[PDB]
Amino acid sequence: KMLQHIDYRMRCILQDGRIFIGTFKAFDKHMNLILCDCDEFRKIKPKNSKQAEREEKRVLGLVLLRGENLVSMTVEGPPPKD
Amino acid sequence: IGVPIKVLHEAEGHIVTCETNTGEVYRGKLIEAEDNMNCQMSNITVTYRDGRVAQLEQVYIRGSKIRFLILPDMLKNMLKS
Amino acid sequence: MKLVRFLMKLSHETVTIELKNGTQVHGTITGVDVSMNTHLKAVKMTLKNREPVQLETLSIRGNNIRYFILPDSLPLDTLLVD
Amino acid sequence: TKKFTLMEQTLPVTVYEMDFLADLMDNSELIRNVTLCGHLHHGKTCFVDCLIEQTHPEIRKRYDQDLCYTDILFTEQERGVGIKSTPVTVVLPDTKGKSYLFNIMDTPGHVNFSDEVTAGLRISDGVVLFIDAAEGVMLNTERLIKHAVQERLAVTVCINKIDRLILELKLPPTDAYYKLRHIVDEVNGLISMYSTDENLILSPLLGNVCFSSSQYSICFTLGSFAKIYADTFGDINYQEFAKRLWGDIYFNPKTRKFTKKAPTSSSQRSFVEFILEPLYKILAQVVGDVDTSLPRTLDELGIHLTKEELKLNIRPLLRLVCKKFFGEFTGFVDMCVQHIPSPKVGAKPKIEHTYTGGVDSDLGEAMSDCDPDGPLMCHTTKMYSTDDGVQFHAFGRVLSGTIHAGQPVKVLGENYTLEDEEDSQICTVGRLWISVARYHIEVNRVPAGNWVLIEGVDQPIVKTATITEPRGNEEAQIFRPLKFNT
Amino acid sequence: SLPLNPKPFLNGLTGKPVMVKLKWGMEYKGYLVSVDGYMNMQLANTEEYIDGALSGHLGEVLIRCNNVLYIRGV
Amino acid sequence: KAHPPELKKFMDKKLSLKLNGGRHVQGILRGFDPFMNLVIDECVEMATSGQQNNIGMVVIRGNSIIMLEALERV
Amino acid sequence: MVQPINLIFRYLQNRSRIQVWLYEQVNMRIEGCIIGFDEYMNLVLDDAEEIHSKTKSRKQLGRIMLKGDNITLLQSVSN
Amino acid sequence: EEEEFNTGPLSVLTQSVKNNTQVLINCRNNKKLLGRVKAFDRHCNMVLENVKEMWTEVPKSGKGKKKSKPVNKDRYISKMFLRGDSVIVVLRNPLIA
Amino acid sequence: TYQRWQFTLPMMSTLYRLANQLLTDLVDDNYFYLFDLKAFFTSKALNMAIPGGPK
Amino acid sequence: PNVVFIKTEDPDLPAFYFDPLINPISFELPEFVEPFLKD
Ligand SMILES: Nc1nc2c(ncn2[C@@H]2O[C@H](COP(=O)(O)OP(=O)(O)OP(=O)(O)O)[C@@H](O)[C@H]2O)c(=O)[nH]1
Ligand SMILES: [Mg+2]
Repeated sequence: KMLQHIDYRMRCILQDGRIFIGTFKAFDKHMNLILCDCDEFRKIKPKNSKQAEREEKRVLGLVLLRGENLVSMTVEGPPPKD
Repeated sequence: IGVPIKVLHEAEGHIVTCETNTGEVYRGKLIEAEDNMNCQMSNITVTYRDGRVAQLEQVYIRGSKIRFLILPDMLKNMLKS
Repeated sequence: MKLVRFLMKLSHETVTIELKNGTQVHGTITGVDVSMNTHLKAVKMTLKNREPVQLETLSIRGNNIRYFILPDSLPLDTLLVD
Repeated sequence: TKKFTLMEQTLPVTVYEMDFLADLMDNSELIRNVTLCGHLHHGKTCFVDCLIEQTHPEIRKRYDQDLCYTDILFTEQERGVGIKSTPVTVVLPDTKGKSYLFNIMDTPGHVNFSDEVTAGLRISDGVVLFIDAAEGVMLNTERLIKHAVQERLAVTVCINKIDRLILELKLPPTDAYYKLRHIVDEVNGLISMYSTDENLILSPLLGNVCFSSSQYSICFTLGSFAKIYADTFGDINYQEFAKRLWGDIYFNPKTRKFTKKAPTSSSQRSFVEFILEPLYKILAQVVGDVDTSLPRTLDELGIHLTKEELKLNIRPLLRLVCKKFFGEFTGFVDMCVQHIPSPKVGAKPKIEHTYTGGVDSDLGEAMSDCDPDGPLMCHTTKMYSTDDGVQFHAFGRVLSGTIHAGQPVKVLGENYTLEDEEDSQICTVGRLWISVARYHIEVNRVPAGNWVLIEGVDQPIVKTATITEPRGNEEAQIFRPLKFNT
Repeated sequence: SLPLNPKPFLNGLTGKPVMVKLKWGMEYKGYLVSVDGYMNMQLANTEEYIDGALSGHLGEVLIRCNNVLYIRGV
Repeated sequence: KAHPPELKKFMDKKLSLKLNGGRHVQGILRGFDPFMNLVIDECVEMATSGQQNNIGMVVIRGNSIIMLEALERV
Repeated sequence: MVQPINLIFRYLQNRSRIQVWLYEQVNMRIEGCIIGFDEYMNLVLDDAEEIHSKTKSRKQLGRIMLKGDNITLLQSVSN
Repeated sequence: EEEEFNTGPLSVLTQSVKNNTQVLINCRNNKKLLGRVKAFDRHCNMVLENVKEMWTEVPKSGKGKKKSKPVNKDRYISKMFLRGDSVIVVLRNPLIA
Repeated sequence: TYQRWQFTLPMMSTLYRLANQLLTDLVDDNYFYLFDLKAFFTSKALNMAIPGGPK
Repeated sequence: PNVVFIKTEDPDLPAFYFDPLINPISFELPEFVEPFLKD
């Protein structure tokens, strides 16, 4: 169930309510996550919001997130080929 | 021992960024990373929740009270997993 | 006895789950594991004070669950047998 | 087509990635520059061979004769002896699992070629001194200790060929302990003869002594063998168990604690009872009881071998069993990480001894910082022929700055001084390679603190050279020329 | 007293009137029927004091261990 | 496992301790255990008012330790 | 080196009056004489008090067993 | 272990399952769940039947000027699973009586 | 077909003991210092004769 | 390099033996752990 989504782009929700979107490359027992090319969003997860899709976006890069602070994950997009 | 943990130990000696559970942001050289995510760092820049910065020579943060870490992008590019 | 075992039997059921952070999740269980980490499909998820979003897949860290609302039909006495 | 070396074009598979090597090469605080030295035939090339085998998954030994991967000449392969020093650049993990960039110079052990050792000493930060466990401390061992101490390097020791104690001399394990202790004492005596006040004591308790067997691929420190015990049994602490495994300490199995007083008269020291005794038991079960009770012993160690592996003859089988038991050579890497300084922290006593202009200057402080953006100062002590033999490529380390392919540089010879300016040359560098024994990785730029093969500068270089930038640096001085043992 | 530990103290207090403060500031007075290894607590004839004032008379009650701040005999 | 925190380097050094609740104290490290519980000597509470008050030798539970910073060079 | 548990064992033996900082509650702290304690840092306090830092008011408790969950910090007081 | 479920504080749950009796669960969410215990475990996870969930709310400044008056609420849930960490208190009092 | 054999180690030690009259007592190679094939090849090429060796 | 291999004439000696041809030289652990291959 985790290994399936590996290499995919994933939308992860934090306990404070942040949205981390990155390439899901690794996990573990605690659900500590490894996210490549990761950005953070605060205001929205866009479903094509006609005004704009992106406000308070930050480029982070290579991120290790601790599982304590993870709430949930959904598939955001397919794996980048690279 | 977890796959992410091995990758963390790999970042020892590199410049990393750390956010705590309270949202203070510490950037500097990772000296030592323990199995439980306890982190010794040096020559830090800290950016508080109000936006202000400070400078510290030496710090050590408990693993539990870390929200996340940013590691070097180059280091990431594990494959076997 | 170990009630997570009971939840692990509920693949392919549709449920509503209330989260610790107030979020409400309605979807079809693809898998519950030993940590109560729950995976779903065809998910309509309503964060507290939003309109629902639909996700093809969603994965919940077990600890973040408050409670599951089960199908009225569910034959509990069957499922409680080991 | 004249072909004098075993060098190839095809770049073989590695376990690491190549851009990860360029990453580590940029990082400049993980890398270490080591010279392997020893007496003739004490096992240096078969050790490097062991490491290469571990790193490159498909390059293997031929079951009956060894590849000497680092001997790349038809003369060294025929004549059987190391003639010319050869650089390797690999990426290795430690016991933690953190990889490092090792630049290893494999030097010849014959005493007549000791000048090649001095060339390898100029370009490197530490030295690993190999000693035959059966033969002891020999002529060139003493000479190279004296030479390494006087050239201001860190020294770590590896005691190779421990199978000679079990499989040739057949000593009882206690007398094996006594002979190894004799060797480490004699090295300490030689250092304290030559070195000053500086506590360069070596002991395996201090973690700068390595016990290996490069034929059967055994290598351990006290730390890594402790870690094998910790990996078999979960709650062992690594370091604390490591600090009790040498010396006159003993073990009390009712107390479960290490005593410095012997519990009975007939008891065994901790090293003998925890390290040598299973080693004597592994080799004896393999060479004596491959048919009867090697399966039971391989089960008890947890090692699994296939049906075709058990059909090997005894020497390949033993090498295989020991590769499965000891794994990667992380104890060596720990020894070299802990005790060989990096280029940054090691740059200061290098520029003291090495640079003619003096230690403190604009160039001196610039070098001492070892930053890769400063003035280019590169120093070449070695020159390598091509496979045909027509043209040469210089081999040096970069002390400051960064070299780029195509860029022009000024080359300064030994007889150059600042005020005469007469002995100098301007040349454009063609290509750059990160040299490896049988193949070269071609790069575009090489940062400070790293070894490099340079095309194009050879024509003004008589013996050794320094390389700096054409515009600016009117204050550059040439590094002192090599001072030989003989 | 010569060392009086958590566990015996609580065991001595079984059969007795107690009040438990919870981390959240609620208070529960009643007869301590039992405690277990994790320091979960069972009261009888429980009463609830919130803001230190009698709120509700509740009867038999289980308190999950993680909620407990402290226990007092009373 | 049951690991020690790597704090021997910080032994007998003056430190600045950030605790939960926005609380901050300063003192000399006198010891620790595997839970990261600390002994701090000559400890001083840095009140949010800015005022500082001497509390002597104290125990800090590792649970509530957010961060420490050395006021010395290690 | 002094180990934290031992410090407590000292507090116990001394019968020094102790003031405890609680977790995520600053406006109240607890006081008392440690009579005994356990592996979880759960404490048995005698003649214990709730101390309101805001109200300067003290609430009298007597025999207290404080769960260790709440312990942020342990200090001694002369009183 | 059964002995500790049988006689310890969790006997409250053990007794409720055996007698099919109602219990009120004060809950972390500030809600209360009133019903019958079909199953329970160490953590106080439970499978509950005929659950009446009760709570309280406010209009939360419906005016726009910070004016509201508290409101009680309830809802029926026939079948549900409660993760035990949310438990504050479990009451084996005579709610029916 | 009688094409491949594999023996146990007591078999090999018995055979090794029984064959020792025909076998050498050298353990290493240094006995053949200037008596190996390569020495004989060089000697032939230079027209020189090692004292025991062929001409 | 010289093979210093030592022949044994008599089988009643131990395999690991100091032959007179050789020139003479001159924290708690768990209860479960043992040396490797103690049996
Ligand atoms: N018995 C034994 N022999 C070994 C071992 N390792 C290497 N040898 C042999 O020792 C001889 C040394 O060969 P090398 O390892 O290439 O020698 P070297 O260390 O490179 O020495 P140089 O020729 O000076 O360069 C070879 O015969 C190896 O087969 C060992 O672990 N045990
Ligand atoms: Mg060699």
